[PDB]
Amino acid sequence: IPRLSKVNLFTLLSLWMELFPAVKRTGLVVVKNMKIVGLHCSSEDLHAGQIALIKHGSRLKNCDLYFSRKPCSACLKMIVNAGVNRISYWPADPEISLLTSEDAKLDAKAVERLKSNSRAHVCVLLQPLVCYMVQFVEETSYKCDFIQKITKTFYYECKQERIKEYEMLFLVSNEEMHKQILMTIGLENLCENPYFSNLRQNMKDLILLLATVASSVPNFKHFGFYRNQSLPQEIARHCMVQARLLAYRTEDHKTGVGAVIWAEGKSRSCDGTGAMYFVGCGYNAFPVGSEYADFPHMDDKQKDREIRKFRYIIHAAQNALTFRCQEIKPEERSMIFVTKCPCDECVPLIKGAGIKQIYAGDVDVGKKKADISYMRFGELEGVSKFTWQLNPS
Amino acid sequence: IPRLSKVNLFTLLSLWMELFPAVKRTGLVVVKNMKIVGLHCSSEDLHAGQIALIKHGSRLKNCDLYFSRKPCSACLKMIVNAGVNRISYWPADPEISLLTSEDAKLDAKAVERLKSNSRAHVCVLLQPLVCYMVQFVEETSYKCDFIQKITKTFYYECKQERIKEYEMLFLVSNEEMHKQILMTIGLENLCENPYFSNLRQNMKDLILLLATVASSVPNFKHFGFYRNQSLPQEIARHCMVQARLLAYRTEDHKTGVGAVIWAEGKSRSCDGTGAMYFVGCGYNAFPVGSEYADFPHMDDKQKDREIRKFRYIIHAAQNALTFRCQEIKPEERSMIFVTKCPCDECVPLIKGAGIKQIYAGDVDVGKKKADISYMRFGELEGVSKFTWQLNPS
Amino acid sequence: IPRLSKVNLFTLLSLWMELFPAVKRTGLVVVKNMKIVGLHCSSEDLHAGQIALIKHGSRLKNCDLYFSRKPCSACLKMIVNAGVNRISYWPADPEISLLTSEDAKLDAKAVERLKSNSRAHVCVLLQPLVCYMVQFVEETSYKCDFIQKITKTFYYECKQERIKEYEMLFLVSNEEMHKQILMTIGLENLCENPYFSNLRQNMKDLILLLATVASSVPNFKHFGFYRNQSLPQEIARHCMVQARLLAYRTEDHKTGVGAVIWAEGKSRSCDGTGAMYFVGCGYNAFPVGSEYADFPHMDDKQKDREIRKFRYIIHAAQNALTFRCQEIKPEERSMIFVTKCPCDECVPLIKGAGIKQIYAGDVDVGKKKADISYMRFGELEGVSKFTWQLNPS
Amino acid sequence: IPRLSKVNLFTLLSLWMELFPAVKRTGLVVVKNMKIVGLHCSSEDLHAGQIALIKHGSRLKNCDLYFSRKPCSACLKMIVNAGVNRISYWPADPEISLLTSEDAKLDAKAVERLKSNSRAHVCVLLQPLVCYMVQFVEETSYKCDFIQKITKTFYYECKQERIKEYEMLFLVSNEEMHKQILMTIGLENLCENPYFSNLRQNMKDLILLLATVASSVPNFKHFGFYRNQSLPQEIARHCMVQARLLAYRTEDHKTGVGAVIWAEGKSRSCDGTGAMYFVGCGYNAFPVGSEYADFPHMDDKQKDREIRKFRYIIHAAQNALTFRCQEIKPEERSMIFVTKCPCDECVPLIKGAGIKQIYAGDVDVGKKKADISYMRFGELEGVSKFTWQLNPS
Ligand SMILES: Nc1ccn([C@H]2C[C@H](O)[C@@H](COP(=O)(O)OP(=O)(O)OP(=O)(O)O)O2)c(=O)n1
Ligand SMILES: Nc1ccn([C@H]2C[C@H](O)[C@@H](COP(=O)(O)OP(=O)(O)OP(=O)(O)O)O2)c(=O)n1
Ligand SMILES: Nc1ccn([C@H]2C[C@H](O)[C@@H](COP(=O)(O)OP(=O)(O)OP(=O)(O)O)O2)c(=O)n1
Ligand SMILES: Nc1ccn([C@H]2C[C@H](O)[C@@H](COP(=O)(O)OP(=O)(O)OP(=O)(O)O)O2)c(=O)n1
Ligand SMILES: [Zn+2]
Ligand SMILES: [Zn+2]
Ligand SMILES: [Zn+2]
Ligand SMILES: [Zn+2]
Ligand SMILES: [Zn+2]
Ligand SMILES: [Zn+2]
Ligand SMILES: [Zn+2]
Ligand SMILES: [Zn+2]
Repeated sequence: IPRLSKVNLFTLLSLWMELFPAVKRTGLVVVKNMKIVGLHCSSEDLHAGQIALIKHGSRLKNCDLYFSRKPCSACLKMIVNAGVNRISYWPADPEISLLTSEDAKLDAKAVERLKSNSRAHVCVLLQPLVCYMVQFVEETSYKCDFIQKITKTFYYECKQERIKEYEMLFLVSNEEMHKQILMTIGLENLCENPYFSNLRQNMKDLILLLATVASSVPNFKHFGFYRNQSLPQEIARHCMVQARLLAYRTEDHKTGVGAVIWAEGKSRSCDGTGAMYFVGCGYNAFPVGSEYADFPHMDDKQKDREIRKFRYIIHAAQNALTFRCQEIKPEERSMIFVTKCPCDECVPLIKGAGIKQIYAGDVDVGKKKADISYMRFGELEGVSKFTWQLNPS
Repeated sequence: IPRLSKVNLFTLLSLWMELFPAVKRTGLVVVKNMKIVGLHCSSEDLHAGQIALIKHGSRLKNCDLYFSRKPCSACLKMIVNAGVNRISYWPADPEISLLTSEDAKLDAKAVERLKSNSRAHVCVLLQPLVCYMVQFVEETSYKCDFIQKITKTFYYECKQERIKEYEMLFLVSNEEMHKQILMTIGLENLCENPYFSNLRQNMKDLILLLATVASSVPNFKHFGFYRNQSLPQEIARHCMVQARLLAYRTEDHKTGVGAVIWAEGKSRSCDGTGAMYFVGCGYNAFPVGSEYADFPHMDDKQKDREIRKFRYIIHAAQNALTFRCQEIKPEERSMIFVTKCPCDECVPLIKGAGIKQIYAGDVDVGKKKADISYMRFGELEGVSKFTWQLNPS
Repeated sequence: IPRLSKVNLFTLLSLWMELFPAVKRTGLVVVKNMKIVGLHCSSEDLHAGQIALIKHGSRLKNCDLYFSRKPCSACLKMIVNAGVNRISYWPADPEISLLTSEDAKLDAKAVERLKSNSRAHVCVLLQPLVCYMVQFVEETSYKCDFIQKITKTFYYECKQERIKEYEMLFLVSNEEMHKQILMTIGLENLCENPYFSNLRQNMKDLILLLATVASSVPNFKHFGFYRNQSLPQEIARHCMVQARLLAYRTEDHKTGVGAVIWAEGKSRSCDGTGAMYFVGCGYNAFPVGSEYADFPHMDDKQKDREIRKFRYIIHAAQNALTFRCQEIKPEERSMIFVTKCPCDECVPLIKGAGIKQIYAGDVDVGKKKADISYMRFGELEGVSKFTWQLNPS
Repeated sequence: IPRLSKVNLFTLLSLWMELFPAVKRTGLVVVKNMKIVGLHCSSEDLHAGQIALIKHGSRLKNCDLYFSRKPCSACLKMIVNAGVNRISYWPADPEISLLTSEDAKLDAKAVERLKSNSRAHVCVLLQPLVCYMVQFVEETSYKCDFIQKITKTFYYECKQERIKEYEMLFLVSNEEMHKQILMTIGLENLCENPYFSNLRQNMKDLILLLATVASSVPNFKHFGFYRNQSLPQEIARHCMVQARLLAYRTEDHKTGVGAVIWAEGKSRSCDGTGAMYFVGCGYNAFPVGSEYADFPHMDDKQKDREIRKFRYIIHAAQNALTFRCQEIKPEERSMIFVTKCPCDECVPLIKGAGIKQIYAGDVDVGKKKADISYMRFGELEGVSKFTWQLNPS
């Protein structure tokens, strides 16, 4: 199966964070040592870069920041002063809108000057997807737990709606306006063909993949996460889409599973996500630093259990707990969103970590295979469980 | 005086952690930069490795883990994924008991496959003790504050009882069964003599040392820690034995002192120690990085006070506070267990650190020497003091 | 404009910390990677070094400690055990007073022995000031916001009073007594001229600068910080003087701004500052790692706005929040002291960081320049504001 | 078998380097990353420290230097300027003889002052040997290739001669004289019992071991290395003793083999070894970073060839070539001294490395075991071979 790249994952996550349910809004992904340490969105008061500064301080040192729009000079100077390594940005209309004029152009010039005189590398890191990536994402999106649950109780029309909305929000349809933006933000190297058309096509492909993933957890009928107090359904869908986007980084050759751990702070926060802050993320993969041939990749179809992937595969929730950027606070409401039903090996870890709520798929609940089972999720006590289903009330 | 090795200290501490008062139970010592950063025991729900993962996350990177039993494949894959440097284990029956069959053998095979394809080094690191180590430990154990206090108000009989119990728990008396276990867990290099007999003798010697140290703080008559609410006497004895085992790492040539700082969390935890979590450890030694001849080692017998050890020796409590892996929470109950009465330059440090309770011996209480005194412990206010004594009730 | 050096800033800050409003009292500055991570004062129970040990633990590794007095052997051994890099001290009467005898001399000998056999470098790092530095500091202090506010509603007389008091507290007027102290504390290389006279003159110049800066925020008439509950006026003045001292590290060629963030803990603390602990510090400067010609240094007088400093200069509050050594706890009272009224791009950052109180001089409040404005401080909601002012009561 | 420690090996090698065939003469061992990178001796013009400076330059950074005598102030200042980590010295009469007066005392005072004000750690690092190290060394020395070859064609009498000579050269028999030396060189912590007597006994034990090893390759009955031009027999014996001392660092449990590679430069050199300079050293051991139980330690007595040490043991010559500090220059004469006959997997490596001459023992020449053979040494062409033997003329 095709694998989404780390940088394209971070770009997609930054654009999706710009869509977190609450000068243009900006989503930001803070990555350290190729691990996500922050998911932020611009609020009405502060930009994503300012919020990242407030949240991280000097911990932004040697960090990679992925912005859904090019940050303003005020954000860029603070981010550079904090000591980050790379600032990758989505080359649409920047944070200070160029489609609104002289002040925005002056801000762009100041951003260029800051970039030219800093050790931080400000760049556009989005790369083309493989030829089959979009088709594979669509195939797995129609077949995921949530779409299957709705079907057993529409997807392409919602996907078309998401395509239109996200192409409006993230793309510059007018080629001349996009060329003007790219010239203003110092991307003259991408203003002439075939680089201009290649960049626009790559942006369109990434927007298509994002729309596919977002519609894989659709706002359809009364379907939501139900069955101690549930989150607003929009935020639950957004976090599930985050985990679903992570599921495409899987090293498993058959099934991709993603997991995001979020927590709700007691007090007010400066972030655009409100009291909710990102805690951890993960996908199912073999232990860090493993080559392709290091561990068996076969499923139960292989006769010898010793050469099956199950004893060696790290699950999405296990990776999310392992590489968490925040501690699970017992007094806070903490939620883990998993695209697949947590297995009997992961549920005790979630319970022991103190995670209060699990938002999960429901397809594999009750399955009992030789090396993996799903019996402890149905009978789990002390942790609230929310599954994709029709609203009982 | 003979000095206990760091690796043997960690092995003994993992074996003792397996005995913390509440698939076989497993103790675990997490060490970072040759400093202990975690003491864990398997609970009824989670193994020691899973608990260490939950408690540390990616902070296990480049850490040394010391297991009382060889971890299972599920624990090993998560520990390796976290990036640990070195997993040492006690070569008795592993976590998945081989003395119960096919599932345990398959788990051992998966553990060996994980070891072969990972940068983490899975090994048996226990070393032979010096010829005089056990005799010296026995001599100092009979002469310690607690045994002397009981005598001033039995030790060898309790020593024999602990020897029998710990040889039952930690050793495989049958040589053929031990050979089978070693072959299963991939220790064929130690299955034939003299390496098999050397390994068994080293294990027996370490178990004898552990029984000696555990008997030095015996469950005898109604003796316990008494004089705001005291811990259960079993946990207090266990922590005092931890500090006593640390006391044998001393650089002082005459008296070894050990100290352990523990804290009781307000909320429930996943660990087998309950709400109690390890905060810090220390022993009396010269400042880190000092050579043998760097500082004077003499005592008050030396005429010149300028060439006495007192002004240059770091006390056990000072080292426990310095290299603590956790912050002292003001709202939490925090306990420091010291094998000797805290001195007048340590009591203010304990009080200022916020440690609520001091469990200690009381032989030197009131002693006033030129370079060390014990006057501030008797008159200490704001910190609960628990000494080894008969129950006043 | 002349710039205060980092080592002189830290020496001055340690001397000022010794004067924090409540064996001689000692101030201590803990610096890591040329950033201040701790401001401590000796309490009645514990010395500054012991308090730094309690507060930081192993985080003192590779840290530079700046003491207002030479630490005692008990403090020095624990500090070098913690692994610090440099211990700079003010070469006046040490912590164990030599002007009071045999015990102090023995402590000094033990300190020298600890210094000889440790990798930590114990030294005197104070360096001569720039020739114009004192005159420039006097000129800017007379023209600072607080002195000007008093004038619009004395400074040299208060400066003379501070000169006398601080020369009494920090200098040894008798040359032979100072020579005895220097010989005892192992500074024989500075006991003969011109090095002895040069050291005494450097100390006098630094004391003069400290008196000037402390008089810039005088205890005059009923002037204090007023406008949810304010701090004691002495502590507010002390923190404002800290910020004023930081303002002389500015990279801006016209105006120096300093900011200190402190927090009042809920529970008792071992520090001499009481429940208050240092959170962060900063001054107005260009992004870290910038050369002199990297960014424009001009002001609004320059015609082109693209070559003005404003879009590239990091403000004092921005730097204080960026390089904070502590997290802003929502339940704690947090105060930021800034020598100039916070600008319109700093007030939202202070509000979003959770800082409860802003202490500031408000000369520029209401000013609206092209690239910087002060409109949001006057209308700021949710943050208590205290300005230099006559007491309204 | 007992294992000589790294630091005691380096101390013994520095003492032996002082005896290299040609203010007291000083031998010096330069070690980097626990590997020997230099063997130097004082010449008539330059001291060992000055020669090390000339030879290494800034490569002395973070190096450990082992001196047979405490270096003078001129040597010490240059060595600490070069940035070394540790200077361990043998605590006999220092480089500037204290047994000759005021100038030597002034030099010692300057050395102490340099040590006190430098991050380099000047110390005495010699450790006590295990209680049976000397007996094992004597047993293996009587049974070595050279002594056995002498017997098949005395040892204890030569051993007594070496004991007397080396106790005269390296020890201070007069206890009061040694106390005076130790006080002068700032070792007052080792001037009173039991530390004084312990240090003297440790020095005596190390001298006894050195005499044993040196007599294991004795100057006896015109025996030497014979069979294109051989070295002077004294230098060949000295290098063979170097390799023999390295042979006691072996990880093999039965047979210890050592190897030293030296090269004769074409031009004049400042070293006391003349044109000869140290190239590399090694002993037979398992691959670097291996635990005791990592690899099989068994020999041909074990039935299964897969669990024998031979396929996993790195030979002495292989380690000497691997961790060489100098390149083998084709135009220079190169000599490898190995305490055992080179095996069939070592001779091709020596030939391919360009080593011109092999000085070796010859007891195993012609032996052909299953996993190790000695057939290629007898028929080796293009490399001169010198064996312990009667002089043919
Ligand atoms: N809570 C879980 C459960 C599973 N996984 C990952 C790791 C598992 O190796 C993979 C599932 O692999 P299977 O071969 O069992 O896949 P399916 O469940 O899709 O298989 P099937 O439908 O054939 O039963 O998903 C995960 O990350 N988190
Ligand atoms: N609270 C304490 C007290 C002491 N120590 C350590 C450091 C001291 O140097 C050592 C005790 O050394 P003494 O020479 O004082 O030994 P004793 O306690 O045995 O004294 P005495 O000979 O009077 O019985 O123990 C410690 O770590 N913590
Ligand atoms: N809250 C603030 C406000 C300003 N500054 C810094 C930014 C600039 O480096 C400098 C102010 O520059 P100006 O040119 O505005 O200086 P003045 O205040 O002296 O301006 P004016 O000439 O109008 O009096 O102070 C700061 O650090 N924090
Ligand atoms: N040129 C060589 C030859 C051998 N060795 C080392 C590694 C070998 O593992 C060890 C020899 O191991 P054996 O068991 O073969 O020892 P002996 O040769 O002494 O055995 P025996 O006398 O029983 O034949 O010496 C070495 O370093 N360099
Ligand atoms: Zn911005
Ligand atoms: Zn799972
Ligand atoms: Zn396990
Ligand atoms: Zn003490
Ligand atoms: Zn002190
Ligand atoms: Zn500002
Ligand atoms: Zn010299
Ligand atoms: Zn060989």
